[PDB]
Amino acid sequence: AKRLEREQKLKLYQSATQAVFQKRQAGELDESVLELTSQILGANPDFATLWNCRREVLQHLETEKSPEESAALVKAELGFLESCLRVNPKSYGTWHHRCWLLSRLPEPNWARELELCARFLEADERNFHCWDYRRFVAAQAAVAPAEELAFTDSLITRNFSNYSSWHYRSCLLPQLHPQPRLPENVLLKELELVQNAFFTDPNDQSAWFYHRWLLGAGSGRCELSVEKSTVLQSELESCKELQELEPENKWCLLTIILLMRALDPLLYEKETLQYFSTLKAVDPMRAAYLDDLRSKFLLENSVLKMEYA
Amino acid sequence: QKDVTIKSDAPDTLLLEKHADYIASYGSYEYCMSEYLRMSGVYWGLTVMDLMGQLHRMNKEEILVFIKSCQHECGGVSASIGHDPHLLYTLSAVQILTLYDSIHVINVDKVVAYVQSLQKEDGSFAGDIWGEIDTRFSFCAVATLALLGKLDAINVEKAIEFVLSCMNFDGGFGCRPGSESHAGQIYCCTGFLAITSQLHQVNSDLLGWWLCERQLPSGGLNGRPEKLPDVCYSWWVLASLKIIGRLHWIDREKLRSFILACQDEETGGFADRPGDMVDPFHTLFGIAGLSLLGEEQIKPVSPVFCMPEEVLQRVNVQPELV
Ligand SMILES: CCCCCCCCCCC(=O)N[C@@H](Cc1cnc[nH]1)C(=O)N[C@@H](Cc1c[nH]cn1)C(=O)N[C@@H](Cc1ccc(O)cc1)C(=O)N(C)CCc1ccccn1
Ligand SMILES: [Ca+2]
Ligand SMILES: [Zn+2]
Repeated sequence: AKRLEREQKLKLYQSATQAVFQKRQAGELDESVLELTSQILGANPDFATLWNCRREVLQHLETEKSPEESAALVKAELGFLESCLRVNPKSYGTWHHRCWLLSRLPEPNWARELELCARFLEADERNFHCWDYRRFVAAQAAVAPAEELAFTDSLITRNFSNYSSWHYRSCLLPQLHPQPRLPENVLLKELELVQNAFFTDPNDQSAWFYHRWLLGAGSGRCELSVEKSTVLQSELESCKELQELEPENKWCLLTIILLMRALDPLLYEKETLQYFSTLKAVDPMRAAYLDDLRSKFLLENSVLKMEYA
Repeated sequence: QKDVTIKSDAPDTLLLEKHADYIASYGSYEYCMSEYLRMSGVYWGLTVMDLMGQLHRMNKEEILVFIKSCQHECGGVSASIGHDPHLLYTLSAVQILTLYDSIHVINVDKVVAYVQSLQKEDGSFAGDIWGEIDTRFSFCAVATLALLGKLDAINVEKAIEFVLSCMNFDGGFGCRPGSESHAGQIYCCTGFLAITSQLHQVNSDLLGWWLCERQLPSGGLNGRPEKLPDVCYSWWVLASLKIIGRLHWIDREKLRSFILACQDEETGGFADRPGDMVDPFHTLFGIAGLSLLGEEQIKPVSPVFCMPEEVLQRVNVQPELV
């Protein structure tokens, strides 16, 4: 059965595929082709030529069917796609066909499509195919960035696996504040949200990546306001606390270095150098990266010392 | 945290004779199930053989006839006879032909017209006439054209503008504008920017950091945060790092040990992870990763084209890297 029905499935695939290609060469663009392909695509959704066949069939049937008959076909196609996605949610071919289909409908139900994306994202919050599809739906339905920002918040807060959510915020925030580099009040609120995340789970690498971005998204250090200066100093002390609790946590060590750079490179030169030594011991696979970073910082410190009157 | 643990008895030496045997015998189930990618399968097999100095054990004349039979009237090349043309398989076909110094086996002017036709107003490329847009296809287009000496056939500045619009907060690149960074897309976009002479637009320190952080304690690389390692990232991640002049930012010995551990000592071949079933796809990217890391029994490999450098030297197509 295992190594017997193996050959059963293969022969069925071989034979159905066989028939699809004969029908195609014959110009028989009909429901029989949809039946045959449904059989194959559920198991192998990356067989792009068969998705192409289904499109050719649907296109042809549209011309020769009543609007109501065409409507029925479309609904059956949505259901087929949803069944395929359940089995293989990370197939480029399936998600593409859904997009092709929705883009051509008279009256697409975009709110239902956004809900499909929410369901899939509950099951796999990192499924980039579904996140791209959501962005497509959002654009088509002209959903405003502020509502998408509300969505990301709930996702970041209800559980982890957040890299895809933070990524999406990095794209939405500049749209609420669009400029030909975030406003300081927005940045301060983002720093607060991310500090929350990484203290809530210091192993959450997604929050550290996003925080490094935040730390570059703003002022310049001789341009630090008293509020930002104060907030960055607070973060620095909070990272030192964490380092005490989690002395194998490399993300927090790296972040201490980056905060000191953000605050005053020359004043913290001695501590920055100490921290590189600690960090290399804790994250030996990154020693070459860390040495190049330290070299870059030391060179920047030279340029700063030379700027002195 | 998500990682593999390598068993103390994992392979730890390179089994070149077993891998060449494995490929030379391949396709003599998942093989019939994979006819839909056959042209790329052939490219994987042939290229890994050539990196191992064993290309002559494959059937050149048979492959040339097959390739000619997969070129459609539009100029594009399909995965197999009777399948539909796509940029993915058009690249694989041109890569194969370049390995064999046999480009004129197909109609080059029609390939060029096919590639040109798939570029969109924003500079992006669709995979085929059905309109899927992915930076994978921007790479397929420019790599195909570069190998043919016809990069000037497309709108190169607009193509650059589109790829650059796909650059993210973390220095990486996704499928389309707004898409999350992923190693596969980073390879495609850095390869594109190598080909088009735009590597100065990459933030090499930031992206290089993101890439080196793919290396897990096992020594293997994942394709994005919080995923499991897979030996094919020895290609996607390492080639990108090499393009951007930061290959030394990963632990080469640890990664080498991980790659060797993915070999099947009885069948030959490499699997995605140690102890898994092998395939020709992971066999290529395992061996090519080792070549990047400097393994003396393997020919040097182009980080842009994933073909032996000696082949690219022959056609004079060797993009400058960082
Ligand atoms: C090699 C020289 C140039 C080729 C560049 C063209 C596209 C490269 C894509 C970059 C990429 O997506 N890389 C990875 C990412 C990944 C790794 N693990 C999960 N994702 C990748 O190639 N993934 C594979 C599927 C996979 C790998 N490991 C486990 N699963 C993939 O999507 N492969 C496609 C694309 C391809 C085509 C030609 C080629 O030389 C290399 C890759 C593929 O092999 N085909 C045949 C397209 C149809 C398809 C898609 C997905 C699965 C099966 N078939
Ligand atoms: Ca031969
Ligand atoms: Zn893989």
